[PDB]
Amino acid sequence: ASMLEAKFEEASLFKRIIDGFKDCVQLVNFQCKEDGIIAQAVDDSRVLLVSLEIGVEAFQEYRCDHPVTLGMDLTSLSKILRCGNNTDTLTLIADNTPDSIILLFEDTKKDRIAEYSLKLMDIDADFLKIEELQYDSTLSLPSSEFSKIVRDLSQLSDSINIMITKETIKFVADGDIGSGSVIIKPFVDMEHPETSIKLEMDQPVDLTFGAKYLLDIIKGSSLSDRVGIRLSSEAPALFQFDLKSGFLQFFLAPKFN
Amino acid sequence: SMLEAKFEEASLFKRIIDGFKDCVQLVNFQCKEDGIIAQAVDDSRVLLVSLEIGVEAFQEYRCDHPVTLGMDLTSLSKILRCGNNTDTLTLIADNTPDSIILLFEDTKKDRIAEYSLKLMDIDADFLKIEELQYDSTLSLPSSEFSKIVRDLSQLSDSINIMITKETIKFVADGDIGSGSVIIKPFVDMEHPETSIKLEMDQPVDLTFGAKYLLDIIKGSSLSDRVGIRLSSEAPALFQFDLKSGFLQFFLAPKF
Amino acid sequence: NVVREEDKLWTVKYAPTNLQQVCGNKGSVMKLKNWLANWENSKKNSFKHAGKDGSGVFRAAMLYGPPGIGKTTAAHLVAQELGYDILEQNASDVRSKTLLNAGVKNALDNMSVVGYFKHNLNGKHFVIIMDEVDGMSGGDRGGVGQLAQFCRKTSTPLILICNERNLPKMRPFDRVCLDIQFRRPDANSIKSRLMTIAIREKFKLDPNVIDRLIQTTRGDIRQVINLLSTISTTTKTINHENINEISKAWEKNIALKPFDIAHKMLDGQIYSDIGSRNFTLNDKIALYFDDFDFTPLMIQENYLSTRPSVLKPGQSHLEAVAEAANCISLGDIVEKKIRSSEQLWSLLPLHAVLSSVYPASKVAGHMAGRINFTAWLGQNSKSAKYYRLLQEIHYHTRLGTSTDKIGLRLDYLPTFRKRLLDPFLKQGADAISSVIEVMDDYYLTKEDWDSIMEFFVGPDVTTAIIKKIPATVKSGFTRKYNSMTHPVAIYRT
Amino acid sequence: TLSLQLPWVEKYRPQVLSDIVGNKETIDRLQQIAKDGNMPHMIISGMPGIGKTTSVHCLAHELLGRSYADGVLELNASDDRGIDVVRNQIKHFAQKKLHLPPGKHKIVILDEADSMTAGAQQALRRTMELYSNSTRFAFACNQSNKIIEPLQSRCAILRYSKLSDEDVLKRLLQIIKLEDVKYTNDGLEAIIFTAEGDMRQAINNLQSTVAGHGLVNADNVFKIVDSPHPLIVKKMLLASNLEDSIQILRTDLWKKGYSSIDIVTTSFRVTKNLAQVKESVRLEMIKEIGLTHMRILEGVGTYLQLASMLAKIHKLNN
DNA sequence: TTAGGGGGGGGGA
DNA sequence: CCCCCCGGCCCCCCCGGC
DNA sequence: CCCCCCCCCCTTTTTTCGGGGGGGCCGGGGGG
Ligand SMILES: Nc1ncnc2c1ncn2[C@@H]1O[C@H](COP(=O)(O)OP(=O)(O)OP(O)(O)=S)[C@@H](O)[C@H]1O
Ligand SMILES: Nc1ncnc2c1ncn2[C@@H]1O[C@H](COP(=O)(O)OP(=O)(O)OP(O)(O)=S)[C@@H](O)[C@H]1O
Ligand SMILES: [Mg+2]
Ligand SMILES: [Mg+2]
Repeated sequence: ASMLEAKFEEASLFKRIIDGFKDCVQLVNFQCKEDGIIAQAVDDSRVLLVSLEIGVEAFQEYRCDHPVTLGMDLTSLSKILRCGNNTDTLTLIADNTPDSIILLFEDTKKDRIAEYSLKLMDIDADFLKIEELQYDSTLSLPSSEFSKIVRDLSQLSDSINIMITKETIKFVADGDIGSGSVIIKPFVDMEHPETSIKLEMDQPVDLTFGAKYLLDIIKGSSLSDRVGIRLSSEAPALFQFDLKSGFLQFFLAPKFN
Repeated sequence: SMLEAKFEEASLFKRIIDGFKDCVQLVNFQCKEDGIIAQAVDDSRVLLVSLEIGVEAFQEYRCDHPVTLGMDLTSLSKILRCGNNTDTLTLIADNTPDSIILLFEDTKKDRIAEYSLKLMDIDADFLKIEELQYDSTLSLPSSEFSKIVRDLSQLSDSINIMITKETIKFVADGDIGSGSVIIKPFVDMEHPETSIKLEMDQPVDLTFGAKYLLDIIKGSSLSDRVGIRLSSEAPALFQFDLKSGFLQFFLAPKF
Repeated sequence: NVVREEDKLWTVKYAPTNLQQVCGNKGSVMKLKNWLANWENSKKNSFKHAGKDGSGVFRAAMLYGPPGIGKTTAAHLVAQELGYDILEQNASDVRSKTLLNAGVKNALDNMSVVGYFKHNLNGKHFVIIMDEVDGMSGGDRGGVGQLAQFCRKTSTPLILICNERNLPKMRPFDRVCLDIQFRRPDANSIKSRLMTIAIREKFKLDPNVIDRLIQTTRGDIRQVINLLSTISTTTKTINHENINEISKAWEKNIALKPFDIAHKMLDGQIYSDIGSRNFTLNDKIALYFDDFDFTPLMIQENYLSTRPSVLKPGQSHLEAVAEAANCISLGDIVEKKIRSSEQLWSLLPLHAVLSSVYPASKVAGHMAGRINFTAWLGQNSKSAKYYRLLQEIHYHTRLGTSTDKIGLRLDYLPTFRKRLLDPFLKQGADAISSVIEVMDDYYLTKEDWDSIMEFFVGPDVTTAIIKKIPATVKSGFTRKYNSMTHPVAIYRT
Repeated sequence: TLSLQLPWVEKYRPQVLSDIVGNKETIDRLQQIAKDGNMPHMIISGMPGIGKTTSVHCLAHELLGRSYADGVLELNASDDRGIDVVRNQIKHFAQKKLHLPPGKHKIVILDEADSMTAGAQQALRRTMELYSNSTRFAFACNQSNKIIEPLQSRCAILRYSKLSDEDVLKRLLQIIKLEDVKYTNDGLEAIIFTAEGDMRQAINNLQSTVAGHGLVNADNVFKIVDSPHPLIVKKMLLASNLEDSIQILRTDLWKKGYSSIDIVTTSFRVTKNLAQVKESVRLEMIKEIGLTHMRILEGVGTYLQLASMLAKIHKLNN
């Protein structure tokens, strides 16, 4: 119990982060290094790539001797994380060549300690190299509005088309029962800066995506108040939810023309 | 676009669907100048659903020529599930009914969402309903009737309603046991809505099927008071009142 | 950490690495590779311009063959060689209708994120390999029909692998995929690999006993390697001195198929004294239980197509046939007893004797022709269809006739033939009015007319008679019938 | 008394491979595997009470040592073994990271695998292949034919035969010496004869005889273990005169309380395996026995029906 | 002893 | 007031000797 | 090269009660 010690002052943050992407990926490999914890995973369909970053500033304390790799099944981790109150301190403890990790929930007012052991999994996967690309589309919007639009459009069709051009965003869904179109425009308010929909178009964009994957992505709305969507011509769309010290990124592969 | 019916709050329309989206599936909305009228029959041919809404309920009903906007309630529910309950619904229908336009508009964010639904043909044979002098006519809060029906539908599949001098009795007898509820006419002033009223001409004793009553009580979302008219030799009527229309269920007593 | 090769199964340590190491079924591998290599070109042609091989009219391929022959390995290797991303599903995953519609359905026309982030011109597309499709359970909710529809609407290559192609559940896949067959590898194609494995594993195997081992596993290479690994633990030498015991111990016990069961059951050799002492009555009864639903039907179908070799002295073939038929009738009575409300399944063994074993023992010999599949099933389906039609016609004509369906078929229909079809042959097109009047008098429809005219049998067959009628007469009949208001007998409400 | 003496089948259950009698070659191969390791996927088949589960457990213990608690996942017919269990619990166990000695692997024991559904067996196919580098599967069954061919192709085959009377005598004598049981040679012979190659039955009968009579002789042994009724039925069917067969039926079967359905079923089973009689005669006897069985199943389970069946059988042989 | 007929693939005058 | 979770009828397919 | 021989593999699908398994909505409850 010396190699890796990471303390979340509040156990709710880690639970929410795991909840953000537990419905798309099942087995996830977390790499913990002296700089923080990163994670990369791919869903069964191999079209959605989930990336997670958590820096040392999100931890009350964080000590890692040398880098450690932990394979975890998110279902068991989520089940374990439900056993601790959202206000207790959560310590993740790991050792050398660990076969299991220790999750210690500690409450200050009471003299109660809840120690759980989670067995680790052997996962064989490659860490895809995500190189920065100059997306010719960037729209930052409130997470609630994006979730509402995605949920509304997913009811009608199985695919949703996002269209970006000068001062207009169009979400279109077409299905057997009918069709549904939603038009948003850039808007800024100094009195309520948290609802300011923003757009930055270098070239018009038009991309179709699966409703299921967008529905899974919007589940991260809890983590952050705003979502940033960066779109391209023939490259995966990036849906980013920003955290205090890290981020949660979803790279979604668009449907072929 | 001859048909243009505006709803101040779309929720109302949704509630209208919630009233009869379980007993019947495909209905025809015969929209005329006076308003909208629909008539559906369940697969067992024992329960009828008759809905009418007038221009007074509709915000800006401006239909010009007769139109039959046949639609499936399943998809209409999905389209109505989108948009805040406080937004306005500008239903718009064109010359030839091929698809319907459910337009949701919000004034706080000055944004408009346009949804469309495909229309299907239905071989409807709308039958005009005659008016008969029913033996008894009672009216009670919808919550009380729903509670009584739900309580007595567990001890038996048949519920007997007995209307007699200043008394209404709901009885259900099964193998586990029996259950009786006796309600007497009463009136309140501080809460006028919480009152039971009865008009009594001849003694009435009719047995209904619990599963029909369970479907009927779902209309409580529309009106807070339900009125039932019962006759010895005619189907019983259960009516829920809207702002400018009605929703009635016709049932056939069993034996 | 890493896994030392000493701790890996021989089937994994000695698995093929390239398509040239696959033993046997070279033609199948080449066909699959050609079909996958020209998939894009066929897509540009809308999969309508069938090529020299004829594989241009298929958006998916279905590989089938016995277990352990190299189907999955071949599929994966061909997918990797051409440079495609592979999305694999198997029986360990849920592939129901809803799950399939929410999963691979989207991947059918979606770009691969792994392909994009790992970049060939085909690495961004998916090669969906659905393995163990035969293991899927269900007719509608199982998703087999949904997978068949996906095969029709797939926008990317899709490969299906199964072990039992000829099953009812695989009916939807009849003519939607390119059918590729992998057959049991021959001994020569695998002899070199077995020798290499043996010299690598440091044990002595005589090349002459190889064929016996390959026959023991019925062509299963994986089973052969497993046998080698197991035996080499203690017995370091595989030779003729111990081949018999090894073969007997590791002899696969695979249930025969209806045709094989019928062939073996109707062989006189097993019914002789030596054959009976070798293939015992218990073995014969067990052979019936390999498929108890089809064995009696096969026996009843093929017990009249033999040259017997077990005839008793003074007994002719016809007498043995009659005894077999009598026992088959008794077995049918027992079968009726078994599948009743009582559910007397404990009588199943007796049925085996009464339906297959005893009747076969009376006519056992050499097949006098080809083993045919039972025709009772198709005839029963035809009878059911005709009975349904007769019921519809009887209840259409119920209000006018005083009889039952059997009486209608046997008495009324021949007379109706002389007032519905015969007049057209004598008065030409002038009999339409009278025929329509007669049809209306009995509330008969045009489909009822057609169904009536198909019931007659033997000398009264009408197909040629109706066909010889001038096309103008039939067209006028249809026009007149469709241009009038006819009465209705049953008002469905 | 509210106390129970531990059965000798459990008190003397073998704990090492060297203590198992019978199937010498297979047990030697199991010991060799336990020594070298690299245990392959295996299916052990045989008749009940011959030492299949004992062998599997002994091999797993000898291979895993102190890691047995974490490296073994045992499931049998008394536990839920549906498709969901295979896809969630077995998969999780196979994917679990466990550091084991150099040449050892995790073990999944599936006792009585013949009772599993086809769906679970189909699901296990890819789980076995994808995780063979860390986990190995050992099935134990009575009817190997109930295991789907794809699974059999991925596993070695170990068929267990009946234990010889010598092995049963050896084990019984060892237990007797370890229990100070007073016995006579005829008593042990009777115990072996009634056991019919089943070690569990032999041990249970010996313990019951010791606890009920003390001295293990032929008389006391036969007072605990009744004469096998299949042999009495065989004697009845092989009798020369009809009177002898009827006497056997009346005195040894009917008056002892044996039901008519049991008698007819045993007669059918015995006739099916009467190699001394010609196959055609056995077929006629089976037809008559089937007619009698059908009559009995309809409600007429009278002694007269069995007498008529015997008379018809005798008439067939005349 | 090989049910008849079609498909695969190694050998070769 | 509304969303997520997870136990409880309903439904449909497959065996059935030893 | 066509020809020869041998070997392997395909022909094809109905149903009376009871129990067990597996998937799918539904609705009650808790929770925010
Ligand atoms: N043609 C072959 N050549 C060489 N090795 C083979 C061949 N076929 C099978 N094997 C061996 O058997 C192992 C399993 O092969 P698979 O292709 O997975 O079996 P399969 O043909 O798919 O049959 P099923 O349906 O999976 S039981 C391989 O890893 C090889 O070691
Ligand atoms: N070969 C053997 N050597 C010694 N004791 C044995 C042997 N076989 C069985 N026994 C004894 O019989 C008991 C039961 O044997 P098991 O092997 O557990 O049963 P089994 O062979 O699995 O029968 P089934 O097929 O599971 S019903 C053991 O606990 C031993 O006491
Ligand atoms: Mg395979
Ligand atoms: Mg056991």
